[PDB]
Amino acid sequence: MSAMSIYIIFVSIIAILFLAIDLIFAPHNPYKSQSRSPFNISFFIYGLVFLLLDLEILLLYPFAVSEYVNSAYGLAAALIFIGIITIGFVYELGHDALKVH
Amino acid sequence: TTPRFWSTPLKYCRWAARERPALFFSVVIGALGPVTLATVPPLRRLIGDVDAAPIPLTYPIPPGPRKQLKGYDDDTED
Amino acid sequence: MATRKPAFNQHVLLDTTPLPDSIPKVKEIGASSAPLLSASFFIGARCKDYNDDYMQCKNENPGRGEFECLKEGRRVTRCARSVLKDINTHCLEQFRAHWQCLDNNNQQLWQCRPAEWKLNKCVYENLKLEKVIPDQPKNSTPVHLRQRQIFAHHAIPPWERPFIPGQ
Amino acid sequence: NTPTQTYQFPSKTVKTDYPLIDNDPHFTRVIRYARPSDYAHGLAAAAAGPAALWLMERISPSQVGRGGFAKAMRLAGFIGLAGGFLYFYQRSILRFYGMSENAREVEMDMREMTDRVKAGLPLYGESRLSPAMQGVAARQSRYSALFFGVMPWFNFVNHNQHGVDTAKYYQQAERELEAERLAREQA
Amino acid sequence: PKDAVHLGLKGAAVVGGIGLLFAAVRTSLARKNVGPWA
Amino acid sequence: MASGYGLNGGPSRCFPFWQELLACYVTNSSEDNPDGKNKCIPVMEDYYECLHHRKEAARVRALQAAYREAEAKKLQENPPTAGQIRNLGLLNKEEDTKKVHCA
Amino acid sequence: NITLILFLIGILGFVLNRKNIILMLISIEIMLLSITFLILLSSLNMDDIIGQTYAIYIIVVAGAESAIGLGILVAFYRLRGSIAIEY
Amino acid sequence: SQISLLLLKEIYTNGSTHIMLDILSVLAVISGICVIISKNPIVSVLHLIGLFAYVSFYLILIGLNFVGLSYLIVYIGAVSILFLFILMLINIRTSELQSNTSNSIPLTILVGIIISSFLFKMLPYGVIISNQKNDLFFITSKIWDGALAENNHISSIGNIMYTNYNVWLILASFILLLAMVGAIVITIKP
Repeated sequence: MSAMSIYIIFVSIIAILFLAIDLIFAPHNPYKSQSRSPFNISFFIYGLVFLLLDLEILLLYPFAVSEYVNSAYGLAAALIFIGIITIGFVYELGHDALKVH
Repeated sequence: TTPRFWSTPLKYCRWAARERPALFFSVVIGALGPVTLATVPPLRRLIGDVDAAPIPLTYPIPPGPRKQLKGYDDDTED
Repeated sequence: MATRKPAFNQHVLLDTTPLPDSIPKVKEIGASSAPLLSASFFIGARCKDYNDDYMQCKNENPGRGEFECLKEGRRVTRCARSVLKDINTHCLEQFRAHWQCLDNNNQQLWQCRPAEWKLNKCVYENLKLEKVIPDQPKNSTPVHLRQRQIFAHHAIPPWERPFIPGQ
Repeated sequence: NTPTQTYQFPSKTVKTDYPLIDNDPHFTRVIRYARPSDYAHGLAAAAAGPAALWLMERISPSQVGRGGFAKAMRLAGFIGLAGGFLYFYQRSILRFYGMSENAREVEMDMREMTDRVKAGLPLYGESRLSPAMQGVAARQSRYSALFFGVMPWFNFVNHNQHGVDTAKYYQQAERELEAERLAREQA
Repeated sequence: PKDAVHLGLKGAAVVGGIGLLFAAVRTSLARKNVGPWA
Repeated sequence: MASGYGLNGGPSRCFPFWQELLACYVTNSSEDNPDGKNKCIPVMEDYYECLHHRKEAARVRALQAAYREAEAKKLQENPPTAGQIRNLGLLNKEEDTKKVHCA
Repeated sequence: NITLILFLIGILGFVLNRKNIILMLISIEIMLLSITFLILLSSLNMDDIIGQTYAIYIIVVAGAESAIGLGILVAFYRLRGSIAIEY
Repeated sequence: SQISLLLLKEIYTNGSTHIMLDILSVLAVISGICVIISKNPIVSVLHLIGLFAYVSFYLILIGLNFVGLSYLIVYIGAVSILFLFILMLINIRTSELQSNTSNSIPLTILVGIIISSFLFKMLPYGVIISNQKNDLFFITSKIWDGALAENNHISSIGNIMYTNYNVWLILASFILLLAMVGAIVITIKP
């Protein structure tokens, strides 16, 4: 039985005990349509730009653990990839889709 | 008021450094990569800073024919 | 038995059947990882040619290198065995100091330079074997001959000196 | 010193009209072997872009605001410069491929490459890249100028995989290394 | 010679099976809560 | 697979079979003789066997049935225990090594 | 075989669905994950890093396609107010 | 008369139990079924996230750590957050999205039999080796020349990702570029 496997068990057991105490000892009594409004496009845009930018960083992590072998040739294609994705970031900034003002 | 880059490029760069520093120097920092790629390796060769050879990442098979060795044969055992 | 890295193994399978008598018998090396790491450059000194020959034989016989190179396989065993007997005859104390240091130091050579310098001097003046690392940068001192090791957990005593052969 | 192996990599053979010089010539060879008409054709091609945009403006005005046309001309000039330069590069590299008349070039490569043999130089130079990485670079840029309408690429690597048996260069070098000796003996 | 009855049964099965498939699409595309036994 | 790049940074384990299949096709098939590619049939089978191991699986389970059939017929008066087994070939356990090897 | 069952589940999403177009996007994501799962297990059996590389590009493309589809759905919801088909 | 083949349990250097692969497989199908039968689309996405996790954990346990962690970071961490964002904002009545699943039951059965029967025959022997007395056993050994400097999977990908196959990387960048510009153009006021 590995340390990592035991670790997840113990951390989950901690959460169970805390739930157990409050669900066993703390007093309990059951004290106990809507309107539709438009939502702000900014929140979709935050998640959008996060997701695409988070995908681009993931594609660079193999490069950071493979630099010795990639050498000059890998760096060129890594730089080309970086250059292409920073252009799309320039589009995101320039069009103020983060609602700068 | 706000300068235009294609009209007066030097004045624009002065305004950008003072008025949009984060974006301006980000463009400067990003440009230093290619600049150091074009300047430092040339200068290192001049000053004798030679690149290290690659370390082996596979068994280094010798080229050419085998050496026709004699020694440590089965008669040498025990 | 494939070279795939196992992930759910729970058992080991052993076969007791020996090699057929048609194959000459060689005694296997009885040294564990730390001693033969501390003897590796001395094996590489005496046995380079046989080591290379055995790997060239296998490259000459793709897909069949195991079966067609057994005799050259046996010669590598006997040459490395000769170095380990030789060191155990002339340098046993310094041998043991180095690999016991290595075995306590994650088998990292830059954590045991004083013991290595002691053994390299002893091996050189008994068996005339030199540690050699190909293609080290010429402008710098070779890393294994540097007084200070940047990555050593214990700083190195100023008095302990690198062994340069022929000094 | 013939290396006894003058064709070391399986190369793609392509049916063309003129002899193949180099299926992956170095960027500087393509510039150096360019003909003066290549500069003429490339410059005129580059100018065509902004000239076409200017002509559309004069005959069919865009009705753009005050500074809009200057911005479009700046982008049209860059587009023309890119397309003009790629066309210039293509014209020269097509002779290296043997896809266009190349007699001046076949002579020049024979002249240049025989000279390196007599100097003991490597035929194509010395690379900082590993041999395997040279193979990857060679297999990426070989015949790549035929794809310039979609993707640009240039060879900036000193590899040895150029698709041509190199025995001819070594034959030419020792043929005149002997001639230069006989003249020295006759003196 | 061949068995007309045996071969005819296979013919009914192949195209009846396809008809049963088209029957399932009509049932799936029904608007009212009719059920799986439609 | 056929790429030539395995999981550990080395070449892929079936690549030599793929290289030989391509080698057989290139040098035996041609436009003058299209039927030369029939020589590639056994090499293609070897490449499919390296990928998926069907024939090897069929052999090993056929043999294991026979092995377990014969192993039941014999009588094991004193089979080696796992503790003795774990002492095989160890520095100071000559008794257990002899017992395991039945020598 | 698990990948096969997962592909069925994504397939059945369309069969069991008359009015929920959000479930339509989810079924496409289950199918893409099922196919990627199959590639990954096969490349482990065949000792091929290219299969893992193929999986990484499907993840990137699936992520980029989810971005576009959620964008198109937002441009649709802005004019409509419902993602429900009146069936 | 000796038993030449010997089998015994491994003490340390043991390895994980294949039983855990079975629990994860049923958790994936249960969560997967819950995705397409859940009434509320938000709860449907929660079950989908659960499905991503089980597949991700599956990949980690067979040794595919980098790809498995990428699923957690990218699909759970980014894609499904974007899904929960939009769903949790838009106005949704569950009554409007619930159809009579019983009308789909025979088509469900038929589609399952037809598709599974055809698709299963396509799977190579590797994936179907351990699913549905004479059980076969995988055996592995070591090499030394192959293990001189092992790469982790992320380093093996990085070796070829930017050089040998970098056309794929360029193409993917263009798709990411197009996705960024496209999703912005159709959603925001200029």
